[PDB]
Amino acid sequence: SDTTPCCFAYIARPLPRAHIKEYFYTSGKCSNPAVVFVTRKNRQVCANPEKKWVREYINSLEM
Amino acid sequence: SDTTPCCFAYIARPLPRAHIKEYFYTSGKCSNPAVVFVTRKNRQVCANPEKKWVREYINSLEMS
Amino acid sequence: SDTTPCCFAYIARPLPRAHIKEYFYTSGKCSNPAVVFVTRKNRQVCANPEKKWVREYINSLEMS
Amino acid sequence: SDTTPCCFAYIARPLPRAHIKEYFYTSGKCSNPAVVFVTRKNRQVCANPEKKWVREYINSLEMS
Amino acid sequence: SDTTPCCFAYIARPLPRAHIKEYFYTSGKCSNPAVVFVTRKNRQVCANPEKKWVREYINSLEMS
Amino acid sequence: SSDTTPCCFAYIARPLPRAHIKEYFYTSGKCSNPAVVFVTRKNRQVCANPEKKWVREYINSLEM
Repeated sequence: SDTTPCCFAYIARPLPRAHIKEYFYTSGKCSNPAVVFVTRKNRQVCANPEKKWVREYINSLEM
Repeated sequence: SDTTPCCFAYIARPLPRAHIKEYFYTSGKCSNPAVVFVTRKNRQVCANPEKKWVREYINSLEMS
Repeated sequence: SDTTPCCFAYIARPLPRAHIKEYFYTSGKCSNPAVVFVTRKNRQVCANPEKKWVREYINSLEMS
Repeated sequence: SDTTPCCFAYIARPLPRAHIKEYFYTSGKCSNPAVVFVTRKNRQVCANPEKKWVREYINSLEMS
Repeated sequence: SDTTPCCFAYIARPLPRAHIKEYFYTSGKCSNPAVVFVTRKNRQVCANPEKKWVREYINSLEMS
Repeated sequence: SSDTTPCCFAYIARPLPRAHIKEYFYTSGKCSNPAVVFVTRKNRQVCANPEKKWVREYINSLEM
């Protein structure tokens, strides 16, 4: 019964890697697939899970 | 935040009126139309725009 | 402020007329032409100018 | 729903660092990618992500 | 005042003629030519001096 | 500012009485010339040179 966050557009220019703290996937019932990066000071940017630079960010955050 | 709050399910019963603090309509690009009530403890509850009890909650919110 | 407000979608069902306080057209630099209604507590809603009820609202929230 | 703030140009001369309080990126729907700085007394300035001085300003605040 | 009002974009869809009451030209030192229509409740719209419907409006406004 | 953007083409010659200065803002980025605009207690907009010293400490005092 609660609201769920969705993304409807992606940023083009890659975010500074050193600024990123966390990440998570948007819900599956959302109209569009998306990854949300969270910077050290609570900035949230909708990224595209299909592009390459987005994946290697995710791999870096967990290895 | 780039993210936009959306709804996929409406609240079953009514909500205590003394608890509601603010309201707003859902996004246009959201798949389903929705009313979101905000409360004293900063939570967001989805409600059906068609049902009666949601309407006068917005209405009496709107006048005094 | 340097930023300018734009709309990328529209509300589906009409809004209670008595709640409407003001209206304005969005800037021409925006991709999608839109009307923005403002309720008595500054809740803003994106509407579609080609629709009918949107126009009739604009005609009457303007005259007298 | 709500209007989304966009930028269509950028300030040429850098802002005083001591005056800036917050930053954020504009939404992806916008035609022009932009940084938005916010001062201590709530002014908003559209900055250019590609040009250098804008980047250290973001780097300095985020890493502090 | 010392500032000078300017326009950097035009609206596409023509305004309802009955809503207009006044008009004026932007200054020549501005980058772009522009007329500004003023509605009954002080809404301002930038228009394009080269398009037909703009001149027909100005004509009807002058045959008062 | 949804419809026209205020721009400057000339700067004021002698400094402004500080006790008359209420608020400031920078001009838009598509304006041909960069400028600082002071707003006074009687709601008049005054253009000032962003390079000249007295204009800067006025802003700095305003923002501290």
